[PDB]
Parts: sequence; structure tokens; C-alpha cells
Amino acid sequence: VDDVTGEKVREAFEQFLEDFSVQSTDTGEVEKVYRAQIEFMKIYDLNTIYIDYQHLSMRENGALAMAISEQYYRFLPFLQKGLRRVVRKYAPERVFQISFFNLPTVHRIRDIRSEKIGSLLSISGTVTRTSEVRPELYKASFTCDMCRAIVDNVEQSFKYTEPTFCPNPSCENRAFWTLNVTRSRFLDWQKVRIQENANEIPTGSMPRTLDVILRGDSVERAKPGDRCKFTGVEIVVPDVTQLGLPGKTTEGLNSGVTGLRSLGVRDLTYKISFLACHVISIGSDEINELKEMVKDEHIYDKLVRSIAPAVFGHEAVKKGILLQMLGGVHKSTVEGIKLRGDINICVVGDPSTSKSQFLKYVVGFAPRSVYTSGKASSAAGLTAAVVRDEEGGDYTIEAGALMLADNGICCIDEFDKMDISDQVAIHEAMEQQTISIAKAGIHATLNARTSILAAANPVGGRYNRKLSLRGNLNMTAPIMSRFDLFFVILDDCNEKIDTELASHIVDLHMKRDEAIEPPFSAEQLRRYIKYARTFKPILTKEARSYLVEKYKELRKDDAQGFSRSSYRITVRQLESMIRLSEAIARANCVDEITPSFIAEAYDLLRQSIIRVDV
Amino acid sequence: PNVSRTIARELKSFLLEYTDETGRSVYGARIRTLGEMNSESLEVNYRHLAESKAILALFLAKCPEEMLKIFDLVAMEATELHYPDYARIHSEIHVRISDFPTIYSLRELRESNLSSLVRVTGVVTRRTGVFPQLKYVKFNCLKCGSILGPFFQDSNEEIRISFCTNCKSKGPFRVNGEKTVYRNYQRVTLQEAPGTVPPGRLPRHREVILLADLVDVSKPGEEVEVTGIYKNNYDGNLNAKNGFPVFATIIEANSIKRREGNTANEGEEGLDVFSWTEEEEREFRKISRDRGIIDKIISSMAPSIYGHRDIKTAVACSLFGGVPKNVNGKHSIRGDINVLLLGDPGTAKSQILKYVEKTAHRAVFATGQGASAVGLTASVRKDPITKEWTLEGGALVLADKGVCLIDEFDKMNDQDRTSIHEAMEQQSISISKAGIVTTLQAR
DNA sequence: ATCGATCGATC
DNA sequence: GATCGATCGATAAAGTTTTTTTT
Ligand SMILES: Nc1ncnc2c1ncn2[C@@H]1O[C@H](COP(=O)(O)OP(=O)(O)OP(=O)(O)O)[C@@H](O)[C@H]1O
Repeated sequence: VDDVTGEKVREAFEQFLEDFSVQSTDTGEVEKVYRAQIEFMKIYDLNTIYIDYQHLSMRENGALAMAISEQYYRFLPFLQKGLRRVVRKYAPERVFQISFFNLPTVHRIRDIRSEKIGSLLSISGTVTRTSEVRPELYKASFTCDMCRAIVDNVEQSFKYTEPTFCPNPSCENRAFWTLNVTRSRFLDWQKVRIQENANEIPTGSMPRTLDVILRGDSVERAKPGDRCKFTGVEIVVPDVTQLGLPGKTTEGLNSGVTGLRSLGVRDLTYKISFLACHVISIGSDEINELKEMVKDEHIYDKLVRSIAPAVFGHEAVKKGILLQMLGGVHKSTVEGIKLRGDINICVVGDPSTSKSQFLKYVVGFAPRSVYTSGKASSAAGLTAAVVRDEEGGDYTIEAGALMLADNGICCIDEFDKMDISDQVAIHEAMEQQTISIAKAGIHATLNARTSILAAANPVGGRYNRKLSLRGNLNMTAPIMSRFDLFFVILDDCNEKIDTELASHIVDLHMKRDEAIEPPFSAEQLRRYIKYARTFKPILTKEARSYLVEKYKELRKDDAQGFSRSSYRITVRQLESMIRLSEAIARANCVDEITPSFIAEAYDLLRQSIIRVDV
Repeated sequence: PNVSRTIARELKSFLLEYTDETGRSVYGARIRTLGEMNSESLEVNYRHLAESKAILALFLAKCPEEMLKIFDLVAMEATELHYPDYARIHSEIHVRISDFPTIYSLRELRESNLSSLVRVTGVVTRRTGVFPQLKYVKFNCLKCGSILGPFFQDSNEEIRISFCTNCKSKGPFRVNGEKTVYRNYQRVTLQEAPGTVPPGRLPRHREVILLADLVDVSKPGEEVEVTGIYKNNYDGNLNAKNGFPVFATIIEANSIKRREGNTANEGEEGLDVFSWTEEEEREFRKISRDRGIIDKIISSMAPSIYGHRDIKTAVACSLFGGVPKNVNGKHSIRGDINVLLLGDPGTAKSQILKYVEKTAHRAVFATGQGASAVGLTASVRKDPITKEWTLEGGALVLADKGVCLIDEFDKMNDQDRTSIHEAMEQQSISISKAGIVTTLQAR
């Protein structure tokens, strides 16, 4: 009587696929969304569906959707039969799956006793210690070679590695098998562990866990180490007796009841597990809006006023961080050197000032950009250093805030308090884009494509004026020449600037005084530079002859003698002298370089090298 | 069936009748040359592979291995007319396949990839030695016919039966010792090399089963990439996880090549040709009988850097090398040349060493801090759970022409520099820390 | 050495 | 054809002082 009930829910779901759940006509929301679900599928060939719990609850008014919530451990090989019937009548090698999502409620892992056998229950948590990608079987072509091995049984169970039922002729049944790798189609899966979220533990009371199984295309979508949700079918799996290997406290005490099956007397257990079907991980005219916004005029000056509300003034350093926010060029000469790919700018200043606000600003504003103080200069992190032999091997790679800044903008501060050894290590990491390691293992060829951001401390907390920063750099010489220039933030105590900064901070520190207007928003600026990165402007004019005389004049200035200091701005900086010069034209969306654009390029070192040169 | 018999006729024509790039019989020339060295190998050109897949894409990505078995027997007749009686020595040939237009890492494998051609990279971890493999199972009964012919044993499946074509009893099958040849077998397991990988995560494992004339081409520690087929072995028994409807993974191989560098090419410098057969060796003499070559080569060696001349005189001289001239029962002679640069911070000294790493044949780039005082030379890695203290060398035993950067890592300068200045003085240095007294040879 | 499973023989 | 008896095959084991880099 559940056969016709299974046949009732077969067509009632099929009739639901004939209709839509569309409430608005031609104000958006085109009708018959499930027909278009078939239409997108017959082009890209992904072999999925996507159904929600809402629109099937609001057709039979819960007379049908409440039935499948307690039975679809059995009803799951029923609804697949109906959609397999409707696909030939509506569309032209075909394996599918049933992907519910978005049930209303969300539980924790501590609430699974008796109703959770055959139900659907969305479960939160985090995920740790994944595994690999192996194939599964679900259907055999195996049969004995007595007379003919073409018997195709199906539905290999949790231990059924032996299809031995109903041969064609009266051959030797259950005598043998031969698992054909030809016709028996497979599917791919993995087995990962989960863990409970941090904001629910009462105390440090050994937070328990369980294990899941991902079956369909859902493999590799579950990035480990994030807050995540799941589908919710439950299952129990024993495995103690098979053909191969021979199968504390009184765990498995219920197993003694489970004895005496029709095959050999044993002690079969039953351990709780979990199966999923679908994962999620929480945590036009807009394309025409860029074409309107690219046809503006003063966007170089519009953007610099609209960077950060937590800062006032300092219009020199606001220009520099925006060029750091975008990227330059990286394509270079053939068969050999890969040149620079970016700029690297620092600002030193007195602590507990407006230096710390940009560092707060960028790490949410930038894609995947990490922040690290860089004080733990002992174990790992900034310094790269492998881990000891653990669980099957030494010489394994480690994390740290350079490798995961691959096209990411890392920011480290406090240069003074590190040791004397890493100051060549990151100096190696700065000049080209790879680092090398050979500590007790083979050489490693890893290429952290990075662009750093720095803020060190002065030698006394107050910057002197009449001297240079050659004393006040508080480090060695050649890393500064390896670096770009700075535009150090100055300080003063005037009667006027403190008053306006006081008014600048109180409306910010209001709960709601949003009268300040940045002429852009955050995200429309964010997608704007994503349009800006898709060019490659090349200098084509003959202003390179104009270019070479400026540096040739420039090098005769900072060298104030044959015995003058070794801060001689050499041919290393000429690459930055053009790779910033293209990037500022890459901001204004111009695909070639004019001599007018490099006017702001020349003085930007030069106004800041006269900051060096007294 | 029977139309595959004509397939061998349909490709021996389609291969041997013409080779591209203005004829010259390129593939028709490299056959006899590897016949001369007696080394049992062939190649296929990718552009020929691009042209010999038009009717064969549905016979490469559909059926990769039994297409090759019928592809193997035509190559005998492709050279039997050329070299007669070559089958009387070693009686066997098998082909190898060159590069392929895929870039698969270790992570990206699914069900659609199996029983087809695959290509993947990684690094070689812990490896075994060389065993012989039976390869021709002359089956043996006890009372009936005890010679069932030399079989064709598979991979790790132990292909046998209880009784067939003699009786139906439980008489087991045994062995005997007449004329069973052996190929060898060497199961390198592979770890994913931490290059192109989203970092901060774990490595992943596979297994690789090599074959007969491809043994010990790799060395432990060195980066390799492999081109072969994919296979499955549903053994129905696994004991790390529970027994489950799953199946393992075995990657058999057809070819193997060394680490590559500057992966930006389109048609060259990824396949190690290095095969100076006709168009090169006939050419390379007149380029040697000119009058200003040494004034031309070292000027044209490092093209990207104009600079002062004398370094390019020296650094070209360094990788050209001298001679390890041995002598009678007396002291040996160093056959090496060891330059040392000194530069201002900002001249091009970091690039010539970077560029010469590509233009060499083998190299290493242990630079700066983190170079261990022992990890350059050989070190002993401790045993796993039932093993012995074995010897697993690091940088200098692998590199014959290695490149270090000993500038001023002063905190570790008093550690490692007592272990590099006896690689030159008492050349071929090795050590016996808590292990075996041995002496490896590293020039 | 003991227990379980499979095969053969007898009713 | 089914049931009972006899013979053959498969099933049970255990760890925690020296030595490496590292902080
Ligand atoms: N003579 C030159 N010709 C061409 N390019 C040069 C020259 N000198 C320096 N450069 C450029 O300057 C860039 C900076 O790298 P550089 O070679 O100066 O590092 P380095 O100072 O040698 O580093 P280290 O001192 O650590 O070895 C290089 O990418 C290189 O292209």
C-alpha cells in the first residue's frame, strides 16, 4: 500500500515539476523554473537537480512534504524512478541524485537519538582532517564463470561484495564472481570528520564529533576548516565479516543481542554515522555601470578622497596605497629572468597614531590578504621552518604569512624586534618571487607571489628633522635600497588640527552619524578594480629618451661624493620607475604611456628622496 | 575481432611513410639509432600524435592499453626489415609516449578519468629496490597436464583458478622451473610536490608501478612527472578503513622524464630530446671550426644582462668543467672549477646564478637561511616501524653541478661551513654518524 | 586444539 | 533429494630506551 503511495508521491512530485512556484509575472521571476532547470542541464551536462523544502511544502500543504521527512531512507529509490520517466518525455549514460536544501531549522550534534533514523536534519559545525578521493561501486557486472558471467545484479550493500543471486541458466550459482571494470559504472566520494562550533561549548569538556560521507559532485566543495551546513540523512553501518582479513570497557554490549543471524554466529555491532547529499558553506546594468563610470574624468582624484573614513588628510600616502591595492604587470623577458611584479611601500611613524588605521582597513578590503605582527620569530610563520617527524614523516611543508599571500597583500609590522637572521630571509623573499628551503630534506621550489606592506618604528619614537632617516631607519642598509620609498608620516601639535580631528572622530564614534559621504561604495569600488586588472598597457612613445635623462640627472644628486654613502639609487629602481608608471595609467584605463603621465612618477621618488637627502 | 589486424597496416603506413617538417624521415631515423644502442625504446612526436589521433582519439581515450598491445607488434616489423635478426637478442620492444596537453594535479581525479591516459606530477618519497617478477605463469597441476602454458600475470590481483580444462577438483596449482623469463618491478610511491598547490594543507598519496626497461630512472627526493594510464584493483580487502564497497588506485606508467624548468613553452623544452642524431651532429662541426667562437659564445651566453665582461668569461668556464684525471695507485686529482662572485647590492649578480640554473642539465638552489648544516650533504633518516637506519641524502649528493648562496648567514655560518669546505679539499666526502661507514662519490 | 563449513554417502 | 557425519582447514600473540634536530 506504500507502493501506490510511493506511486502517489511519484506523480505528485512530477506534477509539481509540471507547474512552477512563481508568484510574479514579467517583473522578474520567469515562470516554469523547473523546466529551465532541465534546459540549463542539457547544455552544460552536470547531472544534478536542486529542490527546496519551501515549494514542495506549499503545494500539498504539508500532506506530502511531512511524509517524506520520515520515510525517504526508503523513498529515495522511488522519486528517482519518476524523474527518470519524465526526462525522456521532456528532454533527449544518465545517473542522477536528489539534492534537497534549506530546511527551516538547524540543530547541533548533541541532539540525535531516535527520530534521526531516516529523517532529514540540517546540521551545522566545522570540519577537520579530510581524506582522499576513491571510487565506489553501487552496481556490479560480476558473475561466476561457470557457464556465462553476464548476470548483472545491482545495489551492492554495505558489505555485499558478492553478487550471487539468480543466474541465467542452471550454472554453478554462488561459485565465483569477476568484478568487471568495463560496464560497472562508479562514483567518487570521500570521508571527512566534523567538529562542533566554538560558541556552543559549555567548557573544555572534550567536544565530541562524528563523521560524514559526501557522495555526488559534492566532493572537494567542502574546504576543510570552515563553518558549514549539511543535508541530513542518517544511517548506521556495521562491517565485521567478509572474505579477506579475519574479523577498554564493554563497548558493543548491545551487540550480544545482535547475534545468531543465518550465517555464522559472531558479534555484529552497529555504530552511528551520517550521510550527506549537499553542502553549503556560509562564511545587467551594473556591468553597464562600469562603462558609465569608466567615462568619467577625475576618478584618479575621486578615488583618493574615497579610501577610508577613519583617516583625514595625508593625501600623499593615500595615493600610494591605492597603487598597492591594484596590481602592476608581471610579464617579462623570455628564457630567463622573471622581473618584478609589484611595488612594496612602507611608512614609519610614531606609534598609536593614524598609521594603524590603514592596517585595519586593508585586511577586510583586500582579497584573501592576511595580517601578521611578525613577532613570533622562533618557531615558524614569518620564518619558514618544517615540522618534526609526526605520524609518518618529517620534512613536511608548513604555513606562514608568505605562502598563502599568493597574489595576496600581506602586511607585517614591528621590524625592530625580530632577530638578526630573518633580515636576510625576507630580503631573499623580496628581490625575486620565490624562496628556497633545504632544512633536513630535499630542496623545495615554492614561489610565494607576494607584495608586502610594512610599518616599523623609529629609533626613539620621535623623528628628528635636521638629519636623514639613514640613522632613523633602525635596520641595515641594503634592504632599504631593495625597498621602494616611503613618504614617512610627520607629526605636529597645532591648535587647529586637533580640533577638526576631534570633530572628525566623534561623528564616527557616534552609533549613527552617517552624514559623511564617500562618493563610491565599497563593493562597486571592489568590482571596479577587477575590471582594471584586465589590461596590459605598454609604453610605446619615444619618451624613453625623455625618461633616461631624468635618472641620469637623478643619480648625480644622491651621490654627494665618491666617498658618499652606499644609498646610491642604482638601476634596480629603474624597474620601479616604470612599473609604477604603467600602474597609474592602469588606473585611468589608458593602454599606452605618455610623457605627461610620468610627471607624477618622477617626483614621487624625488620628493621622498629629498626627504632622504636632507 | 579482426579489423584490428588491418589497424596495424593502417598505421605503419600512416607513421613510417612520412615524417613532418620538410620530410627528412625524422621518425624513420630515430628508430635505427636506438636500435644501434640496443636500449628498447621509441618516441612519438606530439604533432604526429596530433595527426595520428584523428582516427585514434576514440582509440586512445576510449581504450588505452589493448590498443598499445597491437601497437607493439607492428614496431617489430617496422625494424625487422631494417635490422634483421634483432629479435634473437632480448626478443622484445615496447613503445613510450611523449607529452600531452593536460595539466592535471594530484587532486583533480574522478571516475571519468579511469581506464584512460593520464598525466600528473609530484615528488618521489620512500622507495623500494628491484625485484624480479614471474611475468609468465607456467601453471602446474599434479596428475593431469602440469604445463598450462606461460600465462600473462596482471598487477596485484594474483590471477589463478582452482580447476579448469583438466578436472573440477580442489587440486591446487603449483610451479616448476623451465624457461620462465622475468621482468622487473619497482613500486615507487608518489607524494605531491608542494609547487602548484593552494598552500597551508597536507600532501596526498598515490602508488606507481614501474615496468621492465624503466627501472631506477628516478632518484629519491628529485622532482618528476609521469605519463601513463590509470587502472583499478578492487581487491575487496582494506584494513585502514573498514571493508566497504571501495577500490584502490594503481597508476602504471609508460614513460618518465626529469624535472622541467620555465614552464611557459608551447612546442619545445618540455620534452627532453637531447638526441643529437643527424641535423645537429652533421651541423655542429662547422660551428666549431670558426676563429672567434670563444669571443662569440661567452658574449652570447647570458643575453638579458649587459655588464662587465670578465664574469661571463668565468661563469661560462665554470659549467664547462675540466677533467677528473685519475692516476696510478696514488692521490687523485680534483676535476672541478669553483668560482666565487662578489657584488654590490644592486648589480645583476643574483640573476646570472638564476639563469645558469636553467641552462645546466641538473641543479639545486639551496639559498640563504634555512640551509641546514647537514641537509646539504647526506643524512640518516630514522627507520619506520619495522625498518633499519638507512641513508637518505639531500642536496649535494643529488646535484652534480649545484648552486648555493653562501653570502652571510652568520648565525649558521659557524654551523654549515665546516661541512662544505671538505667537499673540495677531501673531495668525495661522506660520513658515518651512528650508521654505516661508507663513502659516496659526488664530484 | 577446537570449531565451523563443505562434501559425500546413505536412507 | 535431504540430512547427518566425517574430515579438513583456519584461528587465537606482544611493544616504549637510544638517537635526531630544535628552542
Ligand atoms: N647590469 C644589469 N643588466 C640588466 N638588469 C640588471 C642589471 N643589474 C641589475 N639589474 C636588474 O635589477 C634587478 C634587481 O636584482 P639584482 O640582480 O640587483 O639583485 P642583487 O642585488 O644581485 O641581489 P643580491 O645582492 O641578493 O644577489 C634584477 O631583476 C635585474 O633585472
